Amino acid sequence: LRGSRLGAVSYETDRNHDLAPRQIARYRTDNGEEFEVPFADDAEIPGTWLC
Amino acid sequence: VNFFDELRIGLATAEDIRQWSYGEVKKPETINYRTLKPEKDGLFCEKIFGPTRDWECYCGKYKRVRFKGIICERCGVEVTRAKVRRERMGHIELAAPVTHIWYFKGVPSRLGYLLDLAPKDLEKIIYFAAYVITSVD
Amino acid sequence: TDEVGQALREHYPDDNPIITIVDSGATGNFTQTRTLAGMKGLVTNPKGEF
Amino acid sequence: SSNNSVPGAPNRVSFAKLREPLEVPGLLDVQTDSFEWLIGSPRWRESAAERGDVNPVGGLEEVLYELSPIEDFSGSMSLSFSDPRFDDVKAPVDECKDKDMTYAAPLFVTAEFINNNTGEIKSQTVFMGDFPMMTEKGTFIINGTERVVVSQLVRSPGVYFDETIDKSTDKTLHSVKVIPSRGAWLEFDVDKRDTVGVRIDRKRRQPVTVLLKALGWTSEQIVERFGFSEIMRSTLEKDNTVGTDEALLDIYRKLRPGEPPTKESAQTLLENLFFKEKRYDLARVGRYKVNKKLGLHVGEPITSSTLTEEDVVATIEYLVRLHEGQTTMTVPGGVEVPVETDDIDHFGNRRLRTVGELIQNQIRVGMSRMERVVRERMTTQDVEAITPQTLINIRPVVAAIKEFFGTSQLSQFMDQNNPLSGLTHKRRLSALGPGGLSRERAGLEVRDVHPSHYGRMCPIETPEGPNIGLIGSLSVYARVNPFGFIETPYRKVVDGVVSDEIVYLTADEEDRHVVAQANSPIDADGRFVEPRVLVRRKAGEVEYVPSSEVDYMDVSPRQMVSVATAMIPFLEHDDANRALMGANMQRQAVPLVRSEAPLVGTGMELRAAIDAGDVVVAEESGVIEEVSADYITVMHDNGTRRTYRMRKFARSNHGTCANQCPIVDAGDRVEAGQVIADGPCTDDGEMALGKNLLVAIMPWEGHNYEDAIILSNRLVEEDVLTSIHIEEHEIDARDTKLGAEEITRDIPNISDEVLADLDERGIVRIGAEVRDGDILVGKVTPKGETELTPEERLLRAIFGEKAREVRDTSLKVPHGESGKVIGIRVFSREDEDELPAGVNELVRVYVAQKRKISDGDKLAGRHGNKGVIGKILPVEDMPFLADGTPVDIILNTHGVPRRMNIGQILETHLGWCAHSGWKVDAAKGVPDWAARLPDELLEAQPNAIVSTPVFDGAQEAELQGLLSCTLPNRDGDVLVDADGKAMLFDGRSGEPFPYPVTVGYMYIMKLHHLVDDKIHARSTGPYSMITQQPLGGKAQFGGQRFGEMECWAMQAYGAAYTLQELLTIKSDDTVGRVKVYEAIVKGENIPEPGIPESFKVLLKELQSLCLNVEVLSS
Amino acid sequence: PGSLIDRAEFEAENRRVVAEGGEPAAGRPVLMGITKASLATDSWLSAASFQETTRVLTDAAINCRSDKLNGLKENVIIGKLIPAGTGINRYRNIAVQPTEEARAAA
Amino acid sequence: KLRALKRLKVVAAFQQSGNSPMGMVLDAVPVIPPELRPMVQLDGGRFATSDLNDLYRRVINRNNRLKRLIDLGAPEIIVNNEKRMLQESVDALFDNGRRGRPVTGPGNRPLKSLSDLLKGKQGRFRQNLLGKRVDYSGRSVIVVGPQL
Amino acid sequence: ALRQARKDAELTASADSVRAYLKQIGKVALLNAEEEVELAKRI
Ligand SMILES: [Zn+2]
Repeated sequence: LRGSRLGAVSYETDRNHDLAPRQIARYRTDNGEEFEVPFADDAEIPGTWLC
Repeated sequence: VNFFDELRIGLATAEDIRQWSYGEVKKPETINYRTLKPEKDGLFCEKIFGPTRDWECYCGKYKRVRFKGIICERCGVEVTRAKVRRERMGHIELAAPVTHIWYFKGVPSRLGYLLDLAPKDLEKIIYFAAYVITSVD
Repeated sequence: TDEVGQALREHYPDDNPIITIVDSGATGNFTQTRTLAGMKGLVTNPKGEF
Repeated sequence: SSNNSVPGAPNRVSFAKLREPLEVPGLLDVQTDSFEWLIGSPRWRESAAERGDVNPVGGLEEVLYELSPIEDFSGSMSLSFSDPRFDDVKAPVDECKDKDMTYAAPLFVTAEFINNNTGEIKSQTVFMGDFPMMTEKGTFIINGTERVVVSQLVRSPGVYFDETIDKSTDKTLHSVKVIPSRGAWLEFDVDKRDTVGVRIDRKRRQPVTVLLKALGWTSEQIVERFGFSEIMRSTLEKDNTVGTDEALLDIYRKLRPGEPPTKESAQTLLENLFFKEKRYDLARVGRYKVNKKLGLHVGEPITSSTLTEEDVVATIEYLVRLHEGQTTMTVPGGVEVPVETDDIDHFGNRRLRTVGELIQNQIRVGMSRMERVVRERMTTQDVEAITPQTLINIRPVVAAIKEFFGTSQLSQFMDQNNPLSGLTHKRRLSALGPGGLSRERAGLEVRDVHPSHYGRMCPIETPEGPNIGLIGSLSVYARVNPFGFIETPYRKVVDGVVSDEIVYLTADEEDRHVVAQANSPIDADGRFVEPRVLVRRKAGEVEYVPSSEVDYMDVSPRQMVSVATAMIPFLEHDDANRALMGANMQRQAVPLVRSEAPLVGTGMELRAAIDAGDVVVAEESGVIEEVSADYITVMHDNGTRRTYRMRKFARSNHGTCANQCPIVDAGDRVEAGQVIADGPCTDDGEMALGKNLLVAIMPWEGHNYEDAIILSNRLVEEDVLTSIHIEEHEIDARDTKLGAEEITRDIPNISDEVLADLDERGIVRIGAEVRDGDILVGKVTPKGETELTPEERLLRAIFGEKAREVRDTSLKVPHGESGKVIGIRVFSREDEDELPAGVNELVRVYVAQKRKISDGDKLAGRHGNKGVIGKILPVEDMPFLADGTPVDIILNTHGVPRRMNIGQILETHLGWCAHSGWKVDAAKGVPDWAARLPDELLEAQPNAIVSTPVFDGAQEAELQGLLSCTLPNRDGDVLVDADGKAMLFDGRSGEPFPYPVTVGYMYIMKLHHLVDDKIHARSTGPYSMITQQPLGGKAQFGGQRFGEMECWAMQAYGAAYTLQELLTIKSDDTVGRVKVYEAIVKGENIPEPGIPESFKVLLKELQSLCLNVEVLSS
Repeated sequence: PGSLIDRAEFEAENRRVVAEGGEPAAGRPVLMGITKASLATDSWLSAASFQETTRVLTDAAINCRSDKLNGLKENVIIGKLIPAGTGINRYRNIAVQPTEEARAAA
Repeated sequence: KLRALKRLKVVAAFQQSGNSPMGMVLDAVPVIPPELRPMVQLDGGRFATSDLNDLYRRVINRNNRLKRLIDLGAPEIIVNNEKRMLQESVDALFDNGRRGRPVTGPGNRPLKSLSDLLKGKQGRFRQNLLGKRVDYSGRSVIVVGPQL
Repeated sequence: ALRQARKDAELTASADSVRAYLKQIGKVALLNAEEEVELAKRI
């Protein structure tokens, strides 16, 4: 009786000494809620976002 | 990190519940029947709950640890480890208010004592069998 | 039952291995020896009576 | 003497002083007769014609007749059934067992659709489905496996008047529970006051008068029926309601809460619940019980399975007279009955749903579902276009049958460790299951032995675990009443001459009459000798009646006892606890490679083997044409010849061997009913579960300390105790999303060293010995595309090896296992074999090992002694006799007196007497002890088999006399003196032991609790699914539960860090376990524990229940 | 009135309340069973893990009762070191250095 | 008196601390993380739900249906029945076997709600938290070692 | 009397809630074709 979560665990080692630079965007709903999303730097920013 | 010293149980509020969650599940689907991948805005959605695999987004845009802590602009799942699927919670925004069962049915009823109402009658209220007056002028 | 057990107790020698085991304190009370030789005694009802 | 039946018997001399009027019945009749009653087999037809000819009717006929006819609500059409009929089985037994197909036969039913308004009959022969068929041995075969339907003890429907006391009032409160089958109860109780409660369907009581007026009794008729009854007239005054419909409306309100009452609805609903049979049916047994208890009908046949007003009013008046303290009672139109309370556990009230009754009930519920479907579609479908082919849906019936035989607590897996366990799994009564009480609902009072068990259910043999009393077995001579009760034979004695007219009584007639004892002095004429006689009365009392009122007599001793317990010699000397243990562990012996018959035994060693089924029996007399190790061709007296096929090295249901080798020669003449080939645990016809070993009873060097047993290496050298265990491994090549897997030799990275044993297309070669972790079935699956770690890419390119996109999941033989490979059974889709959906190729490999005896395996005799083997000594350091013969095992003495099982001593002494052989020198008459010995027992040969029946065996004086003269072995040397002891020589030191030691020949088995099945270890292995705890159960690697009590024990020591370890970094610290393994491998210090993955799951669940369980840091 | 409170807390409250205007609360010793004594404890984790988990959990949630994590059970549930035996600060914080004479010897 | 004592035990509980009693009624229902209610692919291409997915599916179905009913314009009877079923679904989610009948599944087996995972002898609170299967362990049958 | 028992049964708990829904729908009767025409014209 084996089982799996339909996922894969990568045996990679953390590399916090350098990551790709990440920009941060601020999205806002209609009712005055603020949300911060650390989007990718070399990526497009979708003005309409599901927060 | 340890340094555990106290645990404070307490009645959670709606503002706490929708502050715990990372998304709003709004579709009664779990997995696509043919490709065996979780559905969007479902009970297993990667955007809401985290990636199934390790450091991979849903459309596979970002597949390395160099891309971490960020959210793929298209598919919307934030690229991290896969243990977050054991910790990140969701929430359902109910369209009508509901009452908790522990504070109504468990004897002695707590709604009954708080409001000075009989449970034999409180059941008639909350299961839509009898009216109540919330204000008389 | 009492008097059968007493007669059995006064009949045995000291080097008898059953009574040697019992009197040594190693294991077993004398009632098991009384049930082995002599009289089983009074046996209980399923309800608890005799 | 001897057996004098079952030709081909071993000449086994018997110590039986008394006679055996009735031979033991067909042991497996409780299964076969019940099933052929269900079918309606002609043998059952003629037996029923012999014993009640008036209604010869099978169970399928009963369910069909109670079903027929089926009408719509309009009443303009009907559907009926008749004549159940079977074809032959579609496949034989062995092919069914090999190819995993259930052993069944089609059921053909004649259905008739009748229309009322225009008038037609639509008669067909509708295929009702495959019906599983019981084999010759009393077992069903489902999906290749063998299953046994265990007979169930239930509480019979009827009327049961019971009393309680009220400590607040000190009054006798009487009540009745008229419990039907699948109906609604009604209880008439007398409460604290002098009123009578008539609670109907569990809801808030009733005075009688409401129900009496509901049926249509006015107050004058209630006075006329109940005049003397003070409580009834008091309740008539207390009625506070006049008018029959005035009572009916109150009943409707109490029984239909939330329903607008109408006069017609209340008039019809009371009749619906109790008189309209579609929602109320107390069965044939219930009807018989009620009309016998109340004496309503005497010679009338059983019909109208519902209640009647006469029965209800008779019940009420019986209750009121039983509270009045009456002794007997006459109902008008019926013979009077005694007024008494009823025992909940007396066998007159505790019936036995056998296999036929259970399968009939399952068929009844399937037919009910099918009937709902058919009467739904009678209306919606157009008239003058339909036929029973279009109306009948057989899917729910076959679904119900399949759901009964598979996944039900009573369709149990057939337990074959030895043939005796196969015999005793059948003939077993179980009080738990669907329709019966569960173990948590089980009280203490149901688990006792009521005095009505004598001759109907053995009080010894019950499982020792949490099932004691809930599971027992039928007696040897027991037979089943057609109404589900347990009859018992008795010898009728008239005016003091013991006749031979054997009559069968259930428990009720055992109450009415009076019963004597078989071990009584019959004076060769049926006449008793002493007037003052041992006798049983109704309530279990034992007295001394004169030898004139005895009307019934026991058929024989050992009638109270079961089959397995009847095979214990000197049982009457054993205590009931150790006798229970001996009976429960006599069924756990394993089939050895030699299977030598016991020296001392009973008369049930022969008849528990020819009936168990695992001994091939010559069907009809003739001469042997030819023999082999595979088949026996017999030549019948009239032309025909028959080939009996053997079953060589077939795996049992618990991994043991099931060899069958012949015991006949090429010129021998056989008779019908003769043993022609021994079985797994059979020797020349009779059972042999163990070996005869030379036994001493001394405590030797502390190795036989506290039930431990030492053995000689002699049992290892000559394979005395050595079993052949056959294990079955299976693997299927199914389908998958990425493609299809293949059973091939193209496996990913493994050296070609381990591919030597595999044949050209996967699976191993037959006979290649395997060790733990070897490859059995080369099977590889696709994996897809996963990006590799960079260092894996570099290391692959360094040696040039490719990605090898497929992933190996081969059938590796699990850890802690070795042995040869007997047979390989491979299915395929290419041969068009029956495989489940999405499966391409199945293959099973049978790996067998010759498990010898070792230190740790469990050994046991026949009297509840048991022990793990402490030490296998060499042959030289073992206490040997004066002739140099070493003893084989050495038990302990301190376990004998305190367990009250000295039968093992007696079986020891007689064993030696049976080995050396005796000769009573009757030169001047016969000695005093041997006066009542049977003939040809005054002398015996060495190794001569003997037998002591259970409750009439060797007397102690006769044992002394036999032990006195025990003629010498080869020289003039009487090794064992009159006391039964011998002068042993210490094989280790050399000096003789200062005191003589008991020696003898004891028969000892090898239990199925071997070490190799129990030894278990895990450093790291698989992990659980939702929680991240280690798995368990030894099927995987698995770990031991460090439970709550061990947590308390470690807290009490003050052991803090060890507890922290055992609860954090060995079970749940998901990031910490890899750290502890790394720190151990690299030689560093064990990392500090973190928070477990159990507390975090608890935290997330608590947050899921809208409880803000936040941690404040400090 | 009718509520059951620890004797030490009762005495401490009386010492606090004799000042700022003196009035004594009247108390009577009670002998209670082991079930009710165990369930009426100060920590909600242990009582909830013992028996009647639903009611203990819900009334603890109402009371907002903060556990202090100082028994031998709530310290086992969360996996940190228990406050008994080798877990208490008297033995858990021992500084071990080689002795001066043998440190000089080395 | 006694009724006043019992009530005050709840009323004063809400007065002493900072809990508003508004949390007794519920507006947003949290959802447990997926890995605590996993959907696994067993060997054989099968699937095993964790029995909470069905209760959550019922709750989401009834909430979405209520949303559509209210947005469309629906009568008082249908909307009130839908609200009552939303209440019953949430009740079944938090604690099965309390109100009405236990919400059953296939084979007429009662479902396991969130309470039935905290409660019980086999629930987390009692064991699987106090007693656990452990690594670096084994077991075996035992014999006497009189020379040790 | 009988109508009093009818009114008493009219106010029950009915914990099933399908029976509660059925007793709720029992309030409103059926309609025939002409009133269907009238309702259709009105809507
Ligand atoms: Zn993406």
